[PDB]
Amino acid sequence: RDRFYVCPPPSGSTVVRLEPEQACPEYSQGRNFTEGIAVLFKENIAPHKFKAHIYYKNVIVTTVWSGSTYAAITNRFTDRVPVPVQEITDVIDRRGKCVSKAEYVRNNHKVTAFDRDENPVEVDLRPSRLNALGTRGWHTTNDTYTKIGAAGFYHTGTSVNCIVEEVEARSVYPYDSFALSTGDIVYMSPFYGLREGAHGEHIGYAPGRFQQVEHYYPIDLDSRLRASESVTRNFLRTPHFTVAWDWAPKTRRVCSLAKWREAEEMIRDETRDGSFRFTSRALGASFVSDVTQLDLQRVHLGDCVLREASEAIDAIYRRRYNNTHVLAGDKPEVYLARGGFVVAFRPLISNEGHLRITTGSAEFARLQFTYDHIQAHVNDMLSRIAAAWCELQNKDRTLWGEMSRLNPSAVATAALGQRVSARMLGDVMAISRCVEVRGGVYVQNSMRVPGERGTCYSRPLVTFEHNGTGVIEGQLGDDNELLISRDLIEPCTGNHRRYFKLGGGYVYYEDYSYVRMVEVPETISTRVTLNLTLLEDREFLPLEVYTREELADTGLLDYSEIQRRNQLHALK
Amino acid sequence: RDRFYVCPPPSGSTVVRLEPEQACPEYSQGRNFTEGIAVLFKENIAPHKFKAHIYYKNVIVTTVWSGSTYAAITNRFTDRVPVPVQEITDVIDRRGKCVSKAEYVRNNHKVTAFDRDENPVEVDLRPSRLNALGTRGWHTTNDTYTKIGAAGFYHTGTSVNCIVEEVEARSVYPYDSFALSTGDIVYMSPFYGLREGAHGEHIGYAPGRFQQVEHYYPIDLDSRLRASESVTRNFLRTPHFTVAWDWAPKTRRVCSLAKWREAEEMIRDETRDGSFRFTSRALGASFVSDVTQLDLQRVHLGDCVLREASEAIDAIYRRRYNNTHVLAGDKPEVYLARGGFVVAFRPLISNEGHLRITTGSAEFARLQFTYDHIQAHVNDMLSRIAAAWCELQNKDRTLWGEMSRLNPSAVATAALGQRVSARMLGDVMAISRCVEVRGGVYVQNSMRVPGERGTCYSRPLVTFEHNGTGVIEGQLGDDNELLISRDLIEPCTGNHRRYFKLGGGYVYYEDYSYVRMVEVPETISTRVTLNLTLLEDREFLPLEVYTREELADTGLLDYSEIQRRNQLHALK
Amino acid sequence: RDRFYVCPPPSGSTVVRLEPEQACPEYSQGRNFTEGIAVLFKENIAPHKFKAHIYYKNVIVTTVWSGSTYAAITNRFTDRVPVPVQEITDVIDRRGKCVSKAEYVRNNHKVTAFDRDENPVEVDLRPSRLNALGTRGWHTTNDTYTKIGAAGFYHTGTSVNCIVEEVEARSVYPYDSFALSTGDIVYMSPFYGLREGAHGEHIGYAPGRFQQVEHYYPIDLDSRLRASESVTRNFLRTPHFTVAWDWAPKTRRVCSLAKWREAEEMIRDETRDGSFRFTSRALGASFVSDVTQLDLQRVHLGDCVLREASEAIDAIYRRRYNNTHVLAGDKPEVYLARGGFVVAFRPLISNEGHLRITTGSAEFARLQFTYDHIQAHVNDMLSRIAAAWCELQNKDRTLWGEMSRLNPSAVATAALGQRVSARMLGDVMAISRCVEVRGGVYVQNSMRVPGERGTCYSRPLVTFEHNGTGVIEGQLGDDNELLISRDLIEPCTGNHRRYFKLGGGYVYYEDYSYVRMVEVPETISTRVTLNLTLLEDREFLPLEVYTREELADTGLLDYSEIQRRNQLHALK
Repeated sequence: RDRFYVCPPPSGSTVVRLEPEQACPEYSQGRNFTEGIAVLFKENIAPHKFKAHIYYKNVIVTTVWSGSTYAAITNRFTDRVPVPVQEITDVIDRRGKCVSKAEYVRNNHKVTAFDRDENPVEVDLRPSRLNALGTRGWHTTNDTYTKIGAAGFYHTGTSVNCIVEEVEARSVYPYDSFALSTGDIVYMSPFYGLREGAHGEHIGYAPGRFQQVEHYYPIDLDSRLRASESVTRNFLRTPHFTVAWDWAPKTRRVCSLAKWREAEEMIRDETRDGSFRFTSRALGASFVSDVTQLDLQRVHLGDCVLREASEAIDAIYRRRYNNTHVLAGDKPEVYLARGGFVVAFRPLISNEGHLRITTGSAEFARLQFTYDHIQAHVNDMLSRIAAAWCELQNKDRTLWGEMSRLNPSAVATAALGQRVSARMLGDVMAISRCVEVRGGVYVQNSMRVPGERGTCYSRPLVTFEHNGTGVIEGQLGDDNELLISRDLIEPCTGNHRRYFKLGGGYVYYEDYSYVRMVEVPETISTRVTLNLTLLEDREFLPLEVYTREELADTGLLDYSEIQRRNQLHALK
Repeated sequence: RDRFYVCPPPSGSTVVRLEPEQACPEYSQGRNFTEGIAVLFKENIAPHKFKAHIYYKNVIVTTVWSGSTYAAITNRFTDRVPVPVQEITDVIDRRGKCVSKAEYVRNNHKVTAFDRDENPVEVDLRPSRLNALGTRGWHTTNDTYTKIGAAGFYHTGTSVNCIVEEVEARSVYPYDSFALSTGDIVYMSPFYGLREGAHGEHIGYAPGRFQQVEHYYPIDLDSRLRASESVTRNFLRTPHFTVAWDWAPKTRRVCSLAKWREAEEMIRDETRDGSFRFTSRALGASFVSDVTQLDLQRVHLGDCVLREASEAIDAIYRRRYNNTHVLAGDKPEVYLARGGFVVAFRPLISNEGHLRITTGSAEFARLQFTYDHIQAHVNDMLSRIAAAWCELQNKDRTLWGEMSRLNPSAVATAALGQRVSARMLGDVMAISRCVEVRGGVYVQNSMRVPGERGTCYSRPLVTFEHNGTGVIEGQLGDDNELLISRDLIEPCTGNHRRYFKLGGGYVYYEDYSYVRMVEVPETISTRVTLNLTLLEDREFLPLEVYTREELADTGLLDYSEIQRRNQLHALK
Repeated sequence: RDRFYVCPPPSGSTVVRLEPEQACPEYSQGRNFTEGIAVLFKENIAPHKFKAHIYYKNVIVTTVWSGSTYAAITNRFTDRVPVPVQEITDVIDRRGKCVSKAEYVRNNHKVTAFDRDENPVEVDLRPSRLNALGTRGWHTTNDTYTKIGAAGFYHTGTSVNCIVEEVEARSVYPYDSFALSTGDIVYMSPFYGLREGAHGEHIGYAPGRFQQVEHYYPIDLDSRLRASESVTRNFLRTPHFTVAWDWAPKTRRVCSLAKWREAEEMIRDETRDGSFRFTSRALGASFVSDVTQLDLQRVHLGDCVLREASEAIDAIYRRRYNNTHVLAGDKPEVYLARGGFVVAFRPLISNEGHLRITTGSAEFARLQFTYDHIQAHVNDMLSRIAAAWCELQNKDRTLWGEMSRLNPSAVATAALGQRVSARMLGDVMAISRCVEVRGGVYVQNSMRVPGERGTCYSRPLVTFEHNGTGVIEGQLGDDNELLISRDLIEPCTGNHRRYFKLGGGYVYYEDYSYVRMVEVPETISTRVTLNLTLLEDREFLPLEVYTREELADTGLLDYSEIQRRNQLHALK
């Protein structure tokens, strides 16, 4: 049951016009780009690894007690002993042998020891047995001298094993000490020398123990050779051994940074208060930096950057671009991106202080990229929709001005969302409200004009009442509008069926006479449908591949769990 | 070649009306928020670190054999020995000296030893040499006594070094034992005492070894001092040394949780079956919890939470809000978020059991946030589009009712997507189909009415055939509709050019006479364009900064790789 | 101030028509799916852990010097010694005792030792004390024999402790050696045997040391038992102990892969150059693989896959699907997904070479999923919008053809975006431009026709000038169009107010006479509004829960930091 309406004639009391076309939203100028090739450098967490050699003699003095039926070991004193630098160069290198005696200082006292307690003779250096992921080694003896029995007392045997070993060395920042595959820590920089500016490294020893030998040629101790190309060799004489390694300039062996990824399709994009954004589609990562370059000089040991960067970058240019684009500037540009990454970037042109800790994750970089990508897209495509909508609104207004001629009251009603009565005062609209009536309205069976044959009424005659208890003669208009003056008249026609609107239902008229009240179960739609649905809630539960527990348990031995045990020998 | 159509007069057989305006989709009420300040706590994986002191005497009994030309070490027996608590307090503390003799029990036998094998005299405690990231230490001697020669036999020397060392201590959960910078594991809780409820900690020793000293004043052993403010000192007497550290209540030194991040702009939002969602724009993370608070009491050692939370939160309130907002409640609220994070949250008001394992990642938290953010946006803006579309469909229907007067057949055709013939029965539409004809249709050169001068035909005369082999006289209507009755007549005019539609092409008429068949290569469009493009496939390849291999190799020494080696002395 | 326009009569010089309806964009066929159940397998980084037993005798030979007032330990030589296999089986197993003497070879010499230096008697194996997370153990003695004094010389004591220990064993890839809870590395495969194809494992020993005992029954050494079900027992005789463990086939104990996650709602989807995409809503991860299955045979030790996969999968089918769906094929399908994950997938049907390194992250998998999800949605819903827009443009054209009858010039102007003059030549449009005039245009006070009473002019009379200095008589049209011929005439009416458009403002006329120049501050809009807003910039700052620093510091002891210290005994 929808309302009935009487529409008083619109006087020029209120005058309105049709809202004119509006200015339609523009987009943005489209971001400025800079194509190019970039290399990403992380903080170098890796230790410095070099090869080295150990020379030590293996002093074991065992004392046995022989008796009636048995022999028993009362003692076994092992101790390692340093082979002198000359003994290395003049005997082990030159001849491949080693003196079977070790004259060393222990407890600030010059002492000695003899293999088999016999006389000092030079012995051949034989290889070891072998392996299970183990390096090279050499020794002089296969056994350790002990006591020849004859029941009675305690004889004390003395063996001496001359050992040369290939060992892998390891120094971590700041490299003022290193360590050997054998567990032994050397309290000095592997870059210490006597050269230009080496002397300025760290030594934890008396300078007599340290000694450098230039133009050394590293003899290989199996199948001999020297061979080509000489080395400056470092010798350190410790209380328990001697170590020899190849000295080289610090600045050339280690870097604080380390090449991580290359990016052939790298894109830089500046927006807002000075901020570059390096993004790689291949990687799937975005890197926000400043616009100011990194003064690479403010980095302790960062020379490998420009080196290895110029290298890779050029390698790719040869490999992908050299017939289409050209390098920009001479050197590549260098920026400190967020999260401790270093970006060396050289732009592509078509022929037409403190040190950095890299987060062990670049998760932000990819979350950036991903959001930055979608955001870009939906913003573009929604701006396109916003623009078309306005253009469509702009064009549709030509249809509405035309209709405000034939029917300015219907226009005005739609626009205002309420039933108004309107009509044109030339180029403008005069407007008034519409007042409700009750359901107490009655229709008449006759539509034929009494006073005249031939001319009938077009639309039904009604007697509607101001309230629900009166009478006024008028006729029916469109959309339940009750008119007053009864001058909607047409000539009579044969074959005359008519339907008219009344509240909710309709009314039928055959041959200008009332008949019945109809339904309208049949409809017709000019509507274009648009079923959008919502994006659903998702639940991101914690997903780790490896927990930290598992990550620690990977090792064969746990030094904490073993000391934890071996101590409890308040026991077994 | 599109079709021709004959449209039989629409009788009231089928009656339809124009589908009325529809109810337009509303949005959601807009989510309810709760601004505020939050602190995030992770599971504390860090060990408990305290300072401590070691007191031990260094017993080395060496035996030498002197001879003709040499001396040789036959043995060297080192062993560490505990300094008694009284010797600490009465000699080392009080005087700064140490007895050069060590009376200890070994093999369940009271034994002793003398430095230089001489008489017990009190010796000054001198500092050590120094450093390379090494703490403080003290000793009494710089050398170790050995044998004075005179060729002949085996003399046995005995040295004793009194050593006090500053050591860094480390206890991990559940702290029922700790360990020292020197490698030594103490099988007891660092919180064990004799106080109120300490006695209930773990000891792996006989109570005689343990001893507490209240109102101790920690003398500093270089440049002396006691000094201000006393300590309850713990003394443990081990077989190889004595350790002294500061006892303090367990509940006050360690927590199971640990402050991770603060969030000044934290937002909580409840939706669906009881679920809060803490999100920080700064962080870039979302944290789903329950609505029930965490009973912090069900956590073993979780007191640092409310402490350090109330601290930071307040610090920020002073720093950002105290003139605009106000704290809510008294205490902050506490929730267990997904992934083992603890959220202490105190809302902002404008003046107007078991323990937790924190995932070593919060990746879910940020993936949540990111999806939760976009989803929010596209859902809003697509609902806005959906709403406007319906409102636009609602308003456009006023244009379609108007047109169903001038031309109800064109309306009805568009709506139904097929060629229908329709016309108004008052307020309703009567509808019929349209039937095809063949291409075998012919046009006539004349458009002039024969029977009358002055009046011509408006639209061309055609003789169309029901099939492709007949004849019926009719004339041409719009859009290739073939009419029947030939009464589309107008007065004749000079300057008369006309084009009419025929299949695909058109037909020209000059001065009411046939001429030729034209093309129409010129078009005009009322269309608003909308070029949307699709979002492209992206490929997220695995991107790790550091592999686990590199992550293990960071250490200077690998206890597994060294034992792996030292054992192979089935060798060198 | 907008322009005035004169519109020359449109001749047939330019003829155009209204652009016809266009073909509307279709969607895609909707992707093809394959529901099912999947299990995810990662690379197994875990070591192989088995139980084992150690048998060794504890030889400590101490030598004391007794004197006047004291006794002093001059030496203490500990050494571990292997218990023979027969002694294990015939004494320790059978009887639960152990001979108080150890006949071992040391320095390639058969030697012996006696507890208390007395005669060999069999002694009972007692339990140890206990614990602090420590396993079982047994020994024979609680003390170590030393010297009975009587002042004078150096007596040498000899104790021997028989020890059996329960130890936890650990082998890592490739398991050609293992290690014990006690720190001891055994250089041999735990799967070595003498069986079919075991003999082919690694041994670093002489075969005499190795010995296998079939149908062994593992006696438990406290409260005895054998008991049920026999074992093939391995015995290795090392220089310092004996180890016994249970041999079993290698292929059955270890796998190179390891079950990680299960997925009940797993979805596979093929698109483009052969690529599956396994996605789980629960997990929140997507896994791109090839279409070719993984030949599981090309994997060293990958048998646990099909085992444990068929297990879980079936368990779930019973648990969720068995009344709705059915398994597909017999065996499950197996694919190598990106990032080193293995996917075993068995489809669901409604009743109707080299080895793999798994990245310690699956971050790509979830970033994939997340982007892949949104991309899917916005692409769908934007295609829906694109489709409706075209359908709406298609239907609206029926309104524009109707209007090109009543007003073809207004249509043509909107469409062309410029002021044109047009009119119908039957079924086609003739078109011309419109030429500007100046603001120098004048309106006349009179609207009454002089020559006739009764008939007035409808729209104002103007004298507009080609330039800004002429005269031509015409009248005013719509939208500031200046006409020429003055034949817009109507009968005169009482109650006559009129507004007309002039540049920007309007002009009022009462009773067919000029009055004033009005404003139009009242407007009316047929516009549907659409306020879209943009998605805002987000900043993803680096967010780590635990830095690698913290991750290393978790351990009680650092073997690198302790050796680092203990060495500096160039000191204290």
